[PDB]
Formats: sequence, structure tokens, C-alpha cells
Amino acid sequence: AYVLTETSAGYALLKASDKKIYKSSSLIQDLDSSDKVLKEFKIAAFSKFNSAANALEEANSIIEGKVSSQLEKLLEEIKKDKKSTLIVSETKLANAINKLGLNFNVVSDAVTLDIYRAIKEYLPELLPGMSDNDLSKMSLGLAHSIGRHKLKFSADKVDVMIIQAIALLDDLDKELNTYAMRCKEWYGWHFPELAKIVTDSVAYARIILTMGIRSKASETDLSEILPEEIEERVKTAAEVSMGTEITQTDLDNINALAEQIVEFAAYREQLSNYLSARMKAIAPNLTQLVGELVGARLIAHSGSLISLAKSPASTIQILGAEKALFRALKTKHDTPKYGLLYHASLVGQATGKNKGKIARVLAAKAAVSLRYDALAEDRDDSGDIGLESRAKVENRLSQLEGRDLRTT
Amino acid sequence: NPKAFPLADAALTQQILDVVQQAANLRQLKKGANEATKTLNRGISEFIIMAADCEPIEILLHLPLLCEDKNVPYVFVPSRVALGRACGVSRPVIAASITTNDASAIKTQIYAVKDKIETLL
Amino acid sequence: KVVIEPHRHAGVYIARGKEDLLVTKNMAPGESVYGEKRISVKVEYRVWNPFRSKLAAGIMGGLDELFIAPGKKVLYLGAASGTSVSHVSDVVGPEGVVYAVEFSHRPGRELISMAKKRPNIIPIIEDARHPQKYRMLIGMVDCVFADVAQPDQARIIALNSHMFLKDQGGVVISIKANCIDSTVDAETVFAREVQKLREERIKPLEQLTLEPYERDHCIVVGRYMRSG
Amino acid sequence: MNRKERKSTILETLMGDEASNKYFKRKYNEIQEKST
Amino acid sequence: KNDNHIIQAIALLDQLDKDINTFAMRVKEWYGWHFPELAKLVPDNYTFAKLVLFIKDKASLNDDSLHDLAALLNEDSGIAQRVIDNARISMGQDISETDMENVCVFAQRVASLADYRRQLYDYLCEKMHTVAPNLSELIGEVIGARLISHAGSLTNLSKQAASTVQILKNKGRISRYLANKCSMASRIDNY
Amino acid sequence: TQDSNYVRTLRQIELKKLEKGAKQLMFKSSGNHTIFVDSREKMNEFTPEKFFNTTSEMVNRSENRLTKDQLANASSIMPKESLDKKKLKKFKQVKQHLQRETQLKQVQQRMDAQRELLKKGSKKKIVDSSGKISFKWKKQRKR
RNA sequence: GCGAUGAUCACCCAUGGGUGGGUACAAAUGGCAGUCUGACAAGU
Repeated sequence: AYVLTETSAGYALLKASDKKIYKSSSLIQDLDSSDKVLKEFKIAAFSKFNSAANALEEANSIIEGKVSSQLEKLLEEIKKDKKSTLIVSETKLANAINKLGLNFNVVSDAVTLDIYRAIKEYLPELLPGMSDNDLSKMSLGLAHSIGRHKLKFSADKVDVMIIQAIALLDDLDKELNTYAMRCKEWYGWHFPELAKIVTDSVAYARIILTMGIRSKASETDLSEILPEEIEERVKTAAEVSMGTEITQTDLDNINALAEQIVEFAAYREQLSNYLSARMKAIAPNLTQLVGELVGARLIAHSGSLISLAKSPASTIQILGAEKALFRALKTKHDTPKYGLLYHASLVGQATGKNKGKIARVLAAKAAVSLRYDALAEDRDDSGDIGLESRAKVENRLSQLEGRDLRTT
Repeated sequence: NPKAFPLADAALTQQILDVVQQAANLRQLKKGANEATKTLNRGISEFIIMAADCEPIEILLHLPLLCEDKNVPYVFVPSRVALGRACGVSRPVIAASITTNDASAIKTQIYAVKDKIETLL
Repeated sequence: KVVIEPHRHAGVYIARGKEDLLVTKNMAPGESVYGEKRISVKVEYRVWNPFRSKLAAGIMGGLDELFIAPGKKVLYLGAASGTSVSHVSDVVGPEGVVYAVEFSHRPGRELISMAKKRPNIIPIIEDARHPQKYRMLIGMVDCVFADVAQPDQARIIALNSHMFLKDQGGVVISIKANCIDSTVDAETVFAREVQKLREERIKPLEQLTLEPYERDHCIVVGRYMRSG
Repeated sequence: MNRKERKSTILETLMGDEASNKYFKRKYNEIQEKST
Repeated sequence: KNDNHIIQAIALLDQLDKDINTFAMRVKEWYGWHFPELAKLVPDNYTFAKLVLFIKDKASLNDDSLHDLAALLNEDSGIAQRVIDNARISMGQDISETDMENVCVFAQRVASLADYRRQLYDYLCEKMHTVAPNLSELIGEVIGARLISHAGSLTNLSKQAASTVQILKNKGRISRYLANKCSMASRIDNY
Repeated sequence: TQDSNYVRTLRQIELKKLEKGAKQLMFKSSGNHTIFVDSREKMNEFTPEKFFNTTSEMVNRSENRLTKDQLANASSIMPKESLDKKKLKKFKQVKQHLQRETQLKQVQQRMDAQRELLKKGSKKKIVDSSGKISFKWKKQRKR
């Protein structure tokens, strides 16, 4: 008789006495939980299913639910006679393999737990048979994949990756700033008036890439970088400049630096666009409401998206200016009312006391939208709740604006 | 839907809403999702009542986390407009918090409802 | 400034410094898994809180034989967000392994995060009533501990131990009358559950009430023997 | 100056200095005993 | 005689190396979110970035992959086989191809930055031999540059007296003797 | 003198400090430890010292009960008067936070009651024979 | 086979280790450190 067992690396089959129940009785009664009995009955047929994590997860999901094509290609040649009896643990798998095409007899979760227990006990002794390794870390990997599938982690919904993105973005802003300042200074030995007249880091570096020395600039155009007046201005300064003459080794290395500057700027805008796309994927309603950037700032400030959901509305209203918050609470002045939301589009659209009121109502509506997007076990990702909350808050904003103050 | 899991039947809803109005009258009740979360944070809540037909359900569904984290009983009731009547305000309310105060006349009621809520949990 | 002394259980320690502490070792240095304060003396140590882990409270109350030795395999039922199974995996260390089981999804995600951090802990988000279902993955944990809040604690422990536990194994259960009966005296309840386990072939050895750190809470330790 | 003697305020660095502290406490003692 | 180039080049070498550190750590972090035991196996961060740039996704692993990542530095420490099985059976969560392109672009960015550092360091060496060759041949180009940066200018260094340059048992003897000879060299190279 | 917002802030600081102190401290255990033994003769002969293979102190004090085989605080200055003194200062510090917190809670409660009474109502002032002042507001739905 | 182009000038165990202090860089779910109010308002 055959017995089937499931291993993290493969599917195993062992042949034994057809009187399997009586064999189990002998096992448990004589304490045959040892290498003696398992060398008596080592293996019948093994199959190590391929090392593809998707194949692993799907095959085990099928083990949980139904019968696999791997199972078919294993059970193609179990039998010698038309009738063979196979031990299986799962009852649903038992009746499924009853209904399958070969139609050999099978037995469900009988007293054969003795067999399963002992063959797992000296499965380490079975490892020299087919799987010459330690299955522990195999099981770790498979379990993590299975848990991922069971919880249904969409590859896009990872708040921690969002915090990574925003922190990296801030750091990129700081370091691009310091590099641009350094390059402006180092080129200052050659064209200080330009350093003063233009302020854009990218514009400066592209200038260094296009022109190299002042009259070369006088003869070269800069239309696609700067407008006409600014490029003629740098023309005049090039005529009357106070910098030295530069060797081409120096010029080469300063040019390489400016190239690094523009490549960083291109990367930074690219990564910001990435962050836009990813947040639209994750929490679309909040993005629809307040805006992708301030949504990122909100999630970052709270840490977890879930904890940000847990926070009440007022904390979302004043999530940023906590320093002034607590200082004013302690010193009995009046608390701040904007915090981090102040950079939201609608609160920017409002004016003064209208800014305060729209801030409050936007805080509450955003709290609602945030909770829905975070805890929606299923979610359309369209952002329809965001659109409706936005419509409501816009009506509120128009009402406040049309609410005049002076008696006409 | 099992997301709003503990949903009171008619009788338990009656006694819940009655003690809710009592507490609204003696002013031991905080009305609204946000203020309820605030009481929950401060640990001053005797228990939590929620609506079950909110549009949608998650906006208050956030609460059971903090509730059963801090061991504060919570229960759902069928209609938010009914809950608004029970609270005694002009607008439908979706979630209210019965606070805790030793110097309350409704002590024994709140404790009976909280008893039955815990049994149901 | 802090003296470290070994507790009677291999893997746990007591710190005698400005304050006393009950502590374990660490495998993720400089990373507290749920906010508890760590110390170093150097080698990294991490404190338990008895109020937050029933195992911690039981150890603090004193136990004769806790069957989690470092070089072992330990199964955990009811790893609610994993705050305690982190400490258990710390006790076990790299030599052994810990198989945790959870059902409700949010603690499932938390425990997936923690099990991504640590390799000794392994996640089973599958339902605990169906060892038939999650029989794929883990093989015969050496000792079994349960914190499940469900009324059929003995039933589910019986299934798990029958299907998986090594014979002469150790089993530890956390039990609370406020959830099982909640209207009848706690010691009577504990008599009822110990009778259930003796029926289900678990020979009890000890049980402790944890009343300084948790009201109406018992922990029972017994041996699994004469079984297959 | 130092890294650990860097205090965020002139008052607290005045505290950190020690000779000042003993002179101040002394002087305050005798001025109080003359007041009393 | 201009040397503000030397000052700036030192500012760059230092800050740039710090930033190389930071961004290599970031790439370690992200490709650990995808596949962490590689980040544990290979600590050399530049090789880590190039290895990511090669194996974008952990799925791609064959024997030709084995050989090519063996050409990536070597096999002598079993890196090839160890990463192969670790990635075949990794517990690494999978993420979007957008994330893969992001991480690969970032690793490319760091690699270019490091190559820039090498170029700049050779620049500094030859510029020193241009400007202050005697001081360089005495102490070493990098350290001489650090001296000049501390002083503020070659002129400030040379104008500086011997003991102040020093602050700028036989260990003390040799240190002070070196300071004297260094100051003399700075004078010669400045004037 | 002070404002309700400041009082609320101070009380919440004290709550967080108190929970931190409780996290860092512990309490001595006192459980109802019950042993299961098989035969009546073994129970009659049972002694905790042998069943736990400990000594007198090791069995009287609970948390860490060693075996004699395993057996097979003077490092600090003035161990017998300084370390225990620090122990008690930590304990009384926790208790001081506790009682200042409860005083602040009482003050905040009184301030809130006064503020609400000024806030609204169709109020009636009722005095209870324990001398205590309450206000019963008439039953009116608030619009 | 010298020198102004520079001579000379905190603890413990026996030139070995431990304790401390100084400078740079990095990490922290370390600390400081607590997340506003809660029902009316706008027109007639």
C-alpha cells in the first residue's frame, strides 16, 4: 500500500504493508518511531517540485484546496494492479483522489497519524534519501510566500516603501543643494556675475555644459536654457568678468561635476513622479483630496498608514506644527491651526479665517477618506470617495467665500 | 457582513439606546467618531456604540482596533439615525462613547449594558 | 553597573543594576520589536514585561519546568501581533526554531513583518483549527504553547498535539475563566480544563495563577506521553 | 572649548562651570545670614 | 599658484565619500526589502550596487548567470552558489517593476558617483604634484591637502610658524620634527 | 489661575511618565502555585526543597529558583543602605507621579464642570442633602 | 663622526592588559515629548 506525505521541497510516497492500519498498530505499540522501521520502509517515489517560488506557492495552495497537475504527473504510475490503496491525511484531498481518473482506493485521516508522525520524526533520516539538505530554511521561505498570498499583499501597497521614498527625496533635495552650492563656488573663480544673476542649479550646470569660457559663451547661444535678456546679460558679464583662465583638466573635472548635478536633478524629478504614481496606487482618495505630496508628508509623519488612520481628525489638522502646538498649550497662547495641511491646495485657495475653517473641514473629510482607503479590504482604487468628499469641501469653500463680511 | 461583528438584537438595542439617552442627559456621553477616538486615547470610555449602516463602514470601522486593544467594550446598532435620536441631536450620529464617572446616577444601567456587551463579545 | 545572572531556565537572565530587570538576549541588535527598552553589557539584552506576555508573567511567578530550551522547536498558538513570540524566538536562538500561528489579519501582517526581520520565527497565517490545513510546513515542534482565547482550547490543543507534538513533549496553556465561563469560580473552571486535558491524554504537572499581573488567569504545564 | 561643555545657553554653561557655583553658594549663604 | 582648487577638491572628496556611504546604504536597504540575504553576503557596497544592476530581480538565476556573476568579482568565497540558492529560496517580498527600475537606476547612480570619486582623487594627486610638490613628496598628497585646507590657504600655512603648524615620547619627537620640515616645505612651495 | 488646556497637557504628561516608570519597574510576584503529584505516599512525603532541588532562601524567594548543581551584590558602594535607598526612591517617585496625576485629574474635572455650566443649558440648580451642588438641565433636544 | 634649516623640557596588576577623557562619522520603536476645542453658524 502507498502513503502520501507533503514536504516543503517535494511530494513523497512510501510503500508499506497493505495492512497499513495493523502496521500502524505495530509501530505505535512497539515504539517503532525509529530508524529501524523507517529503513524497513524508507521511500517509494519522490518528486522535488521546481525551485520557482510562484510554483511553490500555487502548488501548496492546490494541496490546500484541490488536486494539481503535479499531482497528476506523480499519480500517473502509482499502481501496478488495477487496485491499490493509498493513505492520505486530508479528507477533501482524500475524496478528490477518490474521484480522480485512476480510481485506486484511498484512506482518509485514519489512525495513520502514527505513520505520518513517525515518517516526519525521521524525515531527517529520509533527507539522505532524496533531499540532502536542511528543510528548515526552505520552510521559512515557503511560509513567508504563503502568508504573503494569504494576506494578499499587492506589490504596490507598501507604506514603508513610501516612507523610504519621501525620506530619500528629502535627502536628495539637501544633497543636490549642497553640491550645487559647491559647484557655483568652484566656478566662481571664473564667472561670479553669472553665479549672481541666475539662481537655478540646473540652469547653472547646463550653462557650464554648453559654454566653457566667457567669449565662447559670447559666440554660443543659450536660448533653450535661459530667455534672451538673461543670456545677453551673461554676454555682458562675460565681456567684463574678473575670473582667471582655467586649464582643461580643471574644466573637465568641474564639467563632470555639473554633469552629476543635472543627472541628479533628472533623477529627483523622476523619483517624484514615481512617488506620485505609487501613492495614486496605494491611497487614491487622500491623493484626490489634499494632494499627493502632502499625503506623503502625512503618512511619513505618522509612520504607519494604519496609525495615521487611527489618529482622530484634530491631530490630522495640526499634525505638523506640534512644536508651536505644545508650546502655546503650555504658555496659554492660542494654538496653531494649520500644521502640515497648510500646503494643501484648497487651504491655499482659501483666505484667512476661511483658511482656518476650510482647514478644519478638510481635516475631517481627509480623515474619513484616509480611513476608508486604509481599511478598505477591497477598494476600487478609483478614488470615488475622494471625488465626492472633494466636491463637498469645494461647496463648503464656495459657501465661505460667497459669505461676505461687510454689510453691503 | 462580519466586519461589524457584534450587532445588537432588538432588546439589547433598546437598553443600549436608553442608556445612551440617559448619559446624554447627564452629559456623560461624547458624540462622534473623532471625539470617541479622543476618549478612547485618554482611556476614559466606559464603552462604545457604533452605527452599522454608515456610508461606507470603514470610516468608523477604525475604532474596534483601539477598543479591543485597550479592552473597552464596543457594539454595533442597526441605524445611525436611530443613534442620533438616542443621543439627542439634530443630525444622525454614527459612533458615540459612554464615558466613565463614579459620581453618576446611571452607574448601574451602564454597568448592566456593559455586562451584556462583554458577554456578547 | 548592571550585573547579569542566569535564571534557572536556560536562555533567560536577570539584571541587577539601578533597577532590576527580567531579560533575554537579542538577535536583532538595536531594534526593539514593540517598544520595550533594551540594555547592553558588551552584549545586547532586551527586557520582557510580565503584564504584556503571559509567559513572562508565568516565569516571573515561578515554574518548575518550562519546556522551551534554546536548542529546541517551539510552537505558538495565539501570537497576537507577536509581542511575545519575539521573546520566545529570542530564547530559542538560531539553533532551534519557533512556529507561530495566527488567524486574524492585522496581527498576521505584524507577525509577517517581525518574521521578515527574524529567521527563527516562522509564520502560519492559517486558521488554527485546521492542522490538516497547515500540516504542509512545520514538522513536529518539540514543545507547544497556546494563548488562544477560544472556548475549545482543549479541543484545538488536542488536535495540534496529536497531529504534531513529539511524544513525551511539553505543552503549556494559558486559560482565562472570564472568557470560558465567566460566571463560575475560577478554580472550578481550572479543574474542568485539567480534567479535559487528562481525558485528552495530557498528564498535567503544574498550574499557576497569575493574579499579580493578570486577573483570573492560569497557566498549565503538562507532558504529552503514550501517543502517536 | 569642548563638545560636552557645549551648552545651549549661557545660563546652563554658567551652571556647568564649578568655581562659579561654589563662589555663588558661599556668597549667597553669608548674604542671607546678614539679611537674617 | 591658485590653490582654491585644492581646497574645493578636498571638500568634494570628503562630502562625496560620505554621500557614497549614504546612498550605498539606501540601495542595501531597498534591495534588502526585495532580497536581504544578498545584502548580508556582500558587504562591499560598490560590488553590491553592481550586483543589483546585474540581477535586478531574484527570479533570474541560471548557470550562465552563475558564470557571469562569477566574472563579477569571483567565486573563491562561494558567493556564486550561496547567492544562487539563497535567491532561489529567498524569503524576500516581491515588488513592482517600477521598484526594480528605480533601484537599478539608483545603483547606477551610485556607481557613477564612485567612479567620479576615483577620477577626482587622481585629479587631486596630480594637481598637488603641480602646486606643492615638495610638501607632497614629504608627507603625501592627501594629507598635504588636508593641511592646506585646515590652514585656509597655502599662504596662511607658510606664513604660519612651526609650532602652530604642529597643532594645525619619540612619537612626540618625530611629530614635531616633521612639523618643522613641513613648514619649511610649505614656504618653498608657496614662494 | 491656570487654563484647562494646560491642566490637560500636564495630566497627560504625567500619564505617559507613569506608564514609562511602570514599564521600567516591576512588582514582586505572589501567585497561587499548585503542584500535581501522582500517589498519596509521594504527596505525604513531598517537600518543596527536594521537589525543586533548592535551598531555604531559593525556595522562599520565588522568581529565580536555582538547582544546587547550578549553584555549583557587593560590587557597588554601600550595598546595604544605598541600593535599597535608590529602590525606594524610584518607588516613591512612581507614587509621586501617581498622586500628582490624580490631583490634576480632579482639578481638570472641576474646571470642565464649571465651563460646561457656563456653556449652555436650561439649567436648574439642585442641592443634595450631602451638601453637593448639581445642575439638572431640562429635557430639550439640542438643535 | 650633532644643534637656530631648532638642542631640551589619571589609576591597577611586571616595557602586557584594564578604568577615563578627546575628535570625526553613523544608528536608535532612546530621551526631552504631551497630539486643539466639540454644536451651532449663515440668510430671512
